[PDB]
Amino acid sequence: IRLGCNVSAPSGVLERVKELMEDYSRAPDAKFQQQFRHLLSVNFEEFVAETKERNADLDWVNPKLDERLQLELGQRQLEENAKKRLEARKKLPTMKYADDIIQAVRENQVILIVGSTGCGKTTQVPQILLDDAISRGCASSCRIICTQPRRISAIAIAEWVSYERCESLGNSVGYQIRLESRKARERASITYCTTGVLLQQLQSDPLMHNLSVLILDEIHERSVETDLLMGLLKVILPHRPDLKVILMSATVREQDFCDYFNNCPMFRIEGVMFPVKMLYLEDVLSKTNYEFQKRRMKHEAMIEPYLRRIRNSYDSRVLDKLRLPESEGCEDIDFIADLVYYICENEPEGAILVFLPGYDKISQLYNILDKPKTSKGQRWRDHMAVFPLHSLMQSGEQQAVFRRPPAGQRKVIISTIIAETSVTIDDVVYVINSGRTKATNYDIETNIQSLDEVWVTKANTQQRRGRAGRVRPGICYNLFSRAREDRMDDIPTPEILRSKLESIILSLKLLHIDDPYRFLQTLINAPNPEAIKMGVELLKRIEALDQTGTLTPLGMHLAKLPIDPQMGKMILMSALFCCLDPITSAAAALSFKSPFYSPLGKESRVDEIKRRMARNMRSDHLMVHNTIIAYRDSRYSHAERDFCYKNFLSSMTLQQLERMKNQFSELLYNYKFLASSNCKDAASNKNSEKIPLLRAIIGAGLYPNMAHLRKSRRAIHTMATDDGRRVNFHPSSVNSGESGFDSAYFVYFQRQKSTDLFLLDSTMVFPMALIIFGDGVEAGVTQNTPYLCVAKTYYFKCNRETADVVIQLRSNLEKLLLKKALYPAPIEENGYEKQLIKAIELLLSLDERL
DNA sequence: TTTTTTTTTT
Repeated sequence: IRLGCNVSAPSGVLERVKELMEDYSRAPDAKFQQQFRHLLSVNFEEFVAETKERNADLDWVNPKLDERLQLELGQRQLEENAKKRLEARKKLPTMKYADDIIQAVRENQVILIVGSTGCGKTTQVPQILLDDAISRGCASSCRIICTQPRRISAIAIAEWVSYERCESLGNSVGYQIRLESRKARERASITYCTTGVLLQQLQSDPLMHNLSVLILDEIHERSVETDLLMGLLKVILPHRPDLKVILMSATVREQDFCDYFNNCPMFRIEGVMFPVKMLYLEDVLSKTNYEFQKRRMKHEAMIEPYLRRIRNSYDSRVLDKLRLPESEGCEDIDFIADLVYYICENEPEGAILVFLPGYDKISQLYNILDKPKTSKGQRWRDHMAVFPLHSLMQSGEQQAVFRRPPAGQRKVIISTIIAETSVTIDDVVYVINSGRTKATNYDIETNIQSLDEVWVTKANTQQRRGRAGRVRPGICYNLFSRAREDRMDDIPTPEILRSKLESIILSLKLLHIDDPYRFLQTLINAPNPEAIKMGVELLKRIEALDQTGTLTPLGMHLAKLPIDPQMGKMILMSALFCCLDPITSAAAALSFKSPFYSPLGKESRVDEIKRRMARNMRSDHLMVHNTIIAYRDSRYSHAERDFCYKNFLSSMTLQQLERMKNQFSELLYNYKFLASSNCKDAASNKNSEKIPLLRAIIGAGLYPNMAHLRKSRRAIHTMATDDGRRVNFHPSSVNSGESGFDSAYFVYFQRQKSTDLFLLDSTMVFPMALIIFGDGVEAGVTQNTPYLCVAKTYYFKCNRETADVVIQLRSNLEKLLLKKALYPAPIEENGYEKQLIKAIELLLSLDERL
């Protein structure tokens, strides 16, 4: 027990908080209290019972619009422009099986279509059953949902199949993604949507009565959502015989899904392309004849049994060179430089997509490609058009990366794994695949997750292979030996095994599945129950579950919000404490991403501007809200895309960040926590310029994540989390390297690792804020000097009667919080509950340092 | 002194 700074408050100010809390304690309608107790009362069978008669709308169909529409395409499938595709999309592999697949679903509730890309499973399999449904006179019975892993896919596929039916978007074809939609007609419709839309909709339709048939696409990539989804239909389908499911997969361990539903009918469907042929690096340096210069027992246990088998098909110095390991992978960047320098002379016109693990090495091969020191490269410098591709760089949102190059120019793209699925570039005939990328890896023991460079898996090299295909024959240069391919895993660790489960075990209670261990162990891969429990314990600590593990009324509010519970709780507190707009900003950035790019060479000069937008508040999260305020003031000032370029920000990210804030705003007003659904509305923001208060609500979200700084000196810091480990601020964070902070304590959303240990994001907090909103407060005395602690961890001194008033104020803040969850209502500014709020504002305001 | 990547109703 070593003690810190002094939080005591003047006695004149405590006499005033004491009068407001005696005021609050003389206080003497709820549908929500009912719907909560209604849900704890009910078991799973009446749960299934009651929800049946609620969503009946697909029990009803409309004979005449059935009749009208089946004559309406039935007549004009012979007047001509449509049926140029009725002929032209039997081009694509899937429509050989149109009737084969129709019959299959008629006799099967769940089927599996395996196909590789270009077959058109998702383009058409939906329209085969709608045009079938319409043709038999079933039109209004039929409403089909087709789920996709990413947003842009859902839009593009919808907008493209829309246009194939000579309909504008919004008639028989639609898409719905979060906070953006073109909804199709309610019946005889095709709706594409992200996997997460349909899980949120499960809360109001747990047994999926509002769709006739569901199609789950790209399950082979094992997103959490699709794994969850087929997990919940083993519960859902028993009670819905007439619901039809169509699984859709690439051929990537296709038969896991076939085995997970009984042994399911499976449709294998043709690929479309020419080849893109594999060369491994024993083929690459057969042709490049490069050499290098500026663990080993296994490399050598791996390589030589296999060079003893390829002995005659290559020269002795090429098989000699599988034995330096830095041959394979990214270990030499001048090697890959000389391969792109190499493909430019030989091989016909075409694009080079180069896959490297991460952003550091996309820079170094960028620098080598545009600033070659070798006279062989200085030739090519200006006859290559070089694009960095990364989540954090601008080139992914412009149209240039997808373009054809200037005549006489050859386009080279140096990309992370983003180019495998997320981003698609159609003119690539050449892919160079390092085989190395980066992956989150966590150690449940240490509470460290680190970001480590890893080998890819077979499943990925085969899809980067495909990327070199779609326009004419490509070739795929993989920089590892074939001996290395046989040792990689089939597919990457499915994400549910590496995910925080806080949000899912909680949301699962709305579907009335209250044993996580029972249910989550029924998925294709069962999460480790120590993750399941480490999730249960975090929701018991923010008190979304009581200590029996049962949903509390605050938990039921947070399960409904589309954000992690920690941050859902932070949104709710910001409604009660009247800073709605700042805090939703923080919340929105943490569950999504920061608006800031970091283009190459501007690392130096994207960190000035993050600092100028922090306004010396040394809060990563309010720095984003400052940026957001700046972004609409550019939309009123109409300084528009000027503004977004000066400051290196994503037009598209801010569009979404601002749309989520109104989503949070709109649900809290629906939930009767706010009087206005406008998140900038005055009544919701009257504390929004009080910075000490905003860090208290920020700490109220990220608690218990805390760090302390003992160092003065840019500067170097000596810092520790509550975990005991020594930490520093990530360099991308704004609190990296400064000095003279007004508080020695910080809260953080995520701590992750390369070279040290880092906090990716932080806000300086004052000790008093943590006392009020945290836990682990006891009063006592250390030597003989009086103390008040937080988390039983950071012990600060305290006066005794500041102690009792905060302790009694935490007791009143807790019971107010519990009633506010049970009986949602906005706090009116003149009521009794508001004088408990004023009491906290006044205590927190003492930390404005003037 | 650093940056794998998705994504959430009415």
